[PDB]
Amino acid sequence: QTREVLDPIVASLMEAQQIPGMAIALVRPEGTTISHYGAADRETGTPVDDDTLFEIGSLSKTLTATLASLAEVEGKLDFDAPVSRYLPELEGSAFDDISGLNLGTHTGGGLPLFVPDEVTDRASLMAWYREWQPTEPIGESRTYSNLGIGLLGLETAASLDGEFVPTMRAKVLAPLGMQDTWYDVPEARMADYAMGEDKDGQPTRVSPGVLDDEAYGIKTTAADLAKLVRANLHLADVDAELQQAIDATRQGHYRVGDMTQALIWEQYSLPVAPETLRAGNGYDMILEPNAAEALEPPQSPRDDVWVNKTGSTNGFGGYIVMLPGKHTGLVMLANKNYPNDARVEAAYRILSGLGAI
Repeated sequence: QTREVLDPIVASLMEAQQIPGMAIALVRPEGTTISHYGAADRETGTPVDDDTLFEIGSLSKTLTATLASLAEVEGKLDFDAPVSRYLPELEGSAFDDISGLNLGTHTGGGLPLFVPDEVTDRASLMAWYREWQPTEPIGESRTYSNLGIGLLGLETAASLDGEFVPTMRAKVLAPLGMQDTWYDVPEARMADYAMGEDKDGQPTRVSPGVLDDEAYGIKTTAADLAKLVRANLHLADVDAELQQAIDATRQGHYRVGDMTQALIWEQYSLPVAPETLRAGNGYDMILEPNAAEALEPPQSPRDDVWVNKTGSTNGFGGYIVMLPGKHTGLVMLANKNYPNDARVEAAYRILSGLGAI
């Protein structure tokens, strides 16, 4: 059926990229198909199954974005407001002039990609935010940042008078039915925690770091992710306020060349050539600052677009594509950090093989 298009491509991908295991989820209007390939851990050879848990890296940011969007829908968070309104420990800093919307679109004034070594806890972090000097015109330039979305995670928790992880579980994960989604994987499920493989073939797992939960910390199953995707595609039964929150994550906020930056989500209009997608998910977009044009009346969720997000850790590589107009989406989790190029090619072949493009 569906699985005839998918199995040869995945096989080819895993062989070409030396991927121990993958878990894939295809979301269609007539149902969601889950598929498991290879081993959860190369050394032991344990198969990937329904319960297998994957690091999703920066894919976590879609969750963070969603919870931010819900606090907005509940009228507890204004995206246009200075971030210091909700984190008064940052009054007087650059964040009097930087908004939650900026942070959610990586247009917060040049905020760097990584958390500095100097920063080792909340106090030292807030301190650093207070000290930091913007290096790019706020709301005009895009630099992919963990400090940025990490801070939006903090701002959101503050505006909801709760702690991040429990709030996330209560307001987003539980209602979406995401019962296998963990920030800290419990001892009981450690057997189901896949082992990573880095690009030198060594086994890796993610270490704790500051802002990990907010920026890259989730471990989960392809099915659970498929619930988030199902909701974006209007294929799930979900609270009205939550469904508004999710939809707003897909609002166009900035034009960045061929890419439109939604709230975390990144999208390309259709039809789209793989090269556009390789470039948009490549070096010039991820690791350089890019001019960004504010879409002033925001722009509603589009039905003629390729929406995606990549995510990685040293040992895992995830990718999510959504076609809102075709009510189709794809989740590809792997326990190997393989190139974004390969992710884009695989996702593309798969989706045209099913005539969603």
